[PDB]
Amino acid sequence: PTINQLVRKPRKSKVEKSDSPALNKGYNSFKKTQTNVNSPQKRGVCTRVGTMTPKKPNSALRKYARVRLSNLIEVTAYIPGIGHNLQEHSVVLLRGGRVKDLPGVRYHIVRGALDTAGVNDRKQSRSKYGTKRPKA
Amino acid sequence: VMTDPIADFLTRIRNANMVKHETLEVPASKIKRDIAEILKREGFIRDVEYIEDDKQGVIRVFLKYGKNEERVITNLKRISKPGLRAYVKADEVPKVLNGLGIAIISTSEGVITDKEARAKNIGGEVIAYVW
Amino acid sequence: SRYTGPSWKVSRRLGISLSGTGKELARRPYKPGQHGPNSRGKVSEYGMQLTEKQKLRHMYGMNERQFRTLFIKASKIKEGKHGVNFMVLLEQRLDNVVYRLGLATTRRQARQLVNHGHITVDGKRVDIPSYHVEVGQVIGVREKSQNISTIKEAVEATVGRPAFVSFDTEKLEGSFTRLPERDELYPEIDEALVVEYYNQK
Amino acid sequence: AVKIRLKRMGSKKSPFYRIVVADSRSPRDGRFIETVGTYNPLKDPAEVVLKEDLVLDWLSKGAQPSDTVRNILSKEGVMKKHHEAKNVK
Amino acid sequence: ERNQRKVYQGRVVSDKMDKTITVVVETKKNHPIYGKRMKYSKKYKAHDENNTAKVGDIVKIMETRPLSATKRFRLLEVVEEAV
Amino acid sequence: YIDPKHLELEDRVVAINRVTKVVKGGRRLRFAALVVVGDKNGHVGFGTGKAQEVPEAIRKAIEDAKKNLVEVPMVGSTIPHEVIGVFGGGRILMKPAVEGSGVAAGGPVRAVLELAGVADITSKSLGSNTPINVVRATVEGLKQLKRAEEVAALRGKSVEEII
RNA sequence: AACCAGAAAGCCACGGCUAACUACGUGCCAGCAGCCGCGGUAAUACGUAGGUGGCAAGCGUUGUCCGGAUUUAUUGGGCGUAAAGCGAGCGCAGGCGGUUUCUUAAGUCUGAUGUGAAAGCCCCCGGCUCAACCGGGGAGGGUCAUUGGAAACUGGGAGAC
RNA sequence: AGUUGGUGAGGUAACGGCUCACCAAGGCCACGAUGCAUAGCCGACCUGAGAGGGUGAUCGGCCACACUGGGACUGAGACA
Repeated sequence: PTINQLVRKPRKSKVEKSDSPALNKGYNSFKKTQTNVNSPQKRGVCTRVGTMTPKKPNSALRKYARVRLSNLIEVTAYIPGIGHNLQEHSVVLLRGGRVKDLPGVRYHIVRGALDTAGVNDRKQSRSKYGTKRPKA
Repeated sequence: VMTDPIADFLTRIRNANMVKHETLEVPASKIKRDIAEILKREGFIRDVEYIEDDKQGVIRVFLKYGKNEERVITNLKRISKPGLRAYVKADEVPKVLNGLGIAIISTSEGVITDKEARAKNIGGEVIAYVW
Repeated sequence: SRYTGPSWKVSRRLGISLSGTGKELARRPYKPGQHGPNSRGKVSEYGMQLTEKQKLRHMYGMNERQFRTLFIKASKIKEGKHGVNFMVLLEQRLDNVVYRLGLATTRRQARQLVNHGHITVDGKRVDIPSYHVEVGQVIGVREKSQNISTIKEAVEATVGRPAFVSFDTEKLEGSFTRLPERDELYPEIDEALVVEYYNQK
Repeated sequence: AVKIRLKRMGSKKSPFYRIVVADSRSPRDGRFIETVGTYNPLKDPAEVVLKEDLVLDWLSKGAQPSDTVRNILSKEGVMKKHHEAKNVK
Repeated sequence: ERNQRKVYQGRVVSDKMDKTITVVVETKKNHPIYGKRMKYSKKYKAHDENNTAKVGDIVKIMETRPLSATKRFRLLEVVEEAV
Repeated sequence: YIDPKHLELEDRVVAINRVTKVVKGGRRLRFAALVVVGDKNGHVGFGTGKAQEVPEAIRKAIEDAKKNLVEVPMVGSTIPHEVIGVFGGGRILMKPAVEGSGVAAGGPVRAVLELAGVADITSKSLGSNTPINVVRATVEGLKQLKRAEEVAALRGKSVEEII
């Protein structure tokens, strides 16, 4: 546009979004207040754990667990690794990361880091999945 | 309404050069003559001659060509167009194509090229490039 | 960490002596690994510059958090080819001179010597291997206990002395004549590849 | 209450001081009015640098150097020059 | 007395009040990002103890000292009177 | 213009893309080729071609490119001044550089610049990223380099007066 | 000064982007992935094994800000059919203006002075066995304030076409 | 609606609607008043070719608060 127009026009931008809102709590104590808390994780209680089915063209039975974050917002997360110990009423941590072959979940918990037990067999990439090195 | 005549002069030269004919007529005035002069010393314009009747006009300009039929002046461009005038201080003097070109500035002591500015530590308003 | 590799695999892989100057070339033609005795696809552009850098490094045994700083130190001389001046600066490190002074036939042996306090410069004891040896400092030998076999043995291998090193056999004194330069400095690998690799760093 | 004194600049064990004429309320290494040379206690003999003009006016206008700076000014013929050029007029 | 104040020139807007006029200075500035010469204005307030100047007139003033709640300038002379 | 072939050459197969055509039945695939040629001294060109198998196609393209060669006037292993070349979406910017710095330019244009015998230069693609039009735009850019001598002769005065 | 090679290496990854490959195991289940996408009987993509590559007292994952983004285009984008000329006029305010003489000097360039704390980034020099670090000395930053010049350009005044 | 200006008085380290009595109807706003919402400000740090963009934790300067809200005394200096 003519320079005189931008003089009399702001010429704004298109501020971006976030990929994990529940990690920036909409505060709740004592008086239910606003957000500055962009943590790298939070925690919650497993309100129920089950399996669900993905979308085409994949095929599996993904294992998930619905949780309730401390900041009073509901979230349905995912659990990695082969097998687990999660059941109803269990505290666990939440690590931010999306999973695409399944819709509705954009967080998944971290293995071994809390009440949840680490995977019990892996021998190659035990950093993730929280498995302590085998010392025979 | 003709609201910027120096731009018109440059555009006329660029047109008449791109099609490759040889002469050119423009209504004359103060500064157009001066930039014509400047463009003549540098080995860009073959020759000019001033003719006037009762009004503006008319600077006739005979273009210049290479012996092997190739154009010497290769482009043209105005800088401090109206609506947004452009000035430059002595430690900012532009320098087109690492010397192979020139630019033309309106110092408080006249209209000169750019090297002539840096050899004097002056600023002013820049008219146009050429190379 | 400093060094574990058995010094063939590094030598065998990139394909430069590194630095026996005569390879141990028996199955060394092809790179290490069970997938060595058969060729594969071509090496990518990125792969080429990576080979270049990794080859420049192991010739000296340095970290990565340090190669970078060394590089950036040279980026300010304001004279000459950035890669050439880097290469120069790479040669003024102590262990290099010790090796160039022929007091040991390997950079590792030179590290042992200069690292267990066995020598000095200008008289005073100095031990950190990466010391910046300047021009015109007469490195000594700390002759308290200079009667080790290897010390005198390696000096007996007076094969050569580059044209910037002056050194006697009796008091084991050496020095540095002038600044080295590309044509005589460990041909030939390349400088442009590295000086590029630190733009897509 | 202007009163010239010292100011600690060293890091963890090796101190360093620079003589700096400051108000008396301001904290040890807080603000000041201006610097007047420095002095290194480490490496005996203590090495010292001054201006010998700023001081001969900041005392004349009135200021009370504390104890240590008084020593280091006496060893430099400062106090002597002051007491000489003033008690006589 | 050894120096001066911020003598400004300007033309009068409205002088309904007693011993008090309302000068408006005006000047032009450059945009922060672009280089276009915008222009804005100020409205000062002066004190003329005899209601000399009248509307639409050019005058020049000088800053004096807090002389009211928001009235702190002095008149000097009607440079170019108008009608 | 027409440049002969009496100097050494260098080749680098920049890119190939298996291309198909449909005909009643199934599809039939060809393999094109895109190769530039130079002598790393200041003479460069590129060509193309297609055949049923890749070595054949690259041989064809190689034989093609050797009939288009350009000059690339240089001074001290760096372009003589700043230039911009554009061909159908191919914005390509080039500026001189400091000695011993190193070329900082994207893939396809790197192959051109190198085989022309360029040592220190900078660039930045702007828009198109097709391995063909980029090359065309590059070569167009190079075709635009002026020269101190040439300008000295063109304009009246002589060089060392045009400074 | 004495004694001992003796007490002292893990982590991620290897289909393409990207550097580094083959067995055995499971068979659209288990599972993986940043994006393309892999898994229904000979999987370099899933799991273990053995090799290889990158870093190394560290290594990976998450969260956040700038980059690559010329994807808010002043430097630096566009409007026939891809998102985009208001259905068309009249017009206060505003933005921009024919040619020439004299004038003024707001905008413009330029000179002197004050001033822009110290510590920071940078340049030179120096001290701890080198390095961080520490020390001395210099520049940089104003759209600032005062004061002196020039008169081409734009603006203000008296003119002529 | 003490709002804006004036005459007079009182008051303060000190000018002044700072406060009082009387008089006249002014003042600011599209060059963003009023309102709503977020934040202590600066030397600086992070990134960037550069223009810029984003942060104001360690160190220095200033401002403001002392369980929440009022008030003043002693004093050169506090509403501590």
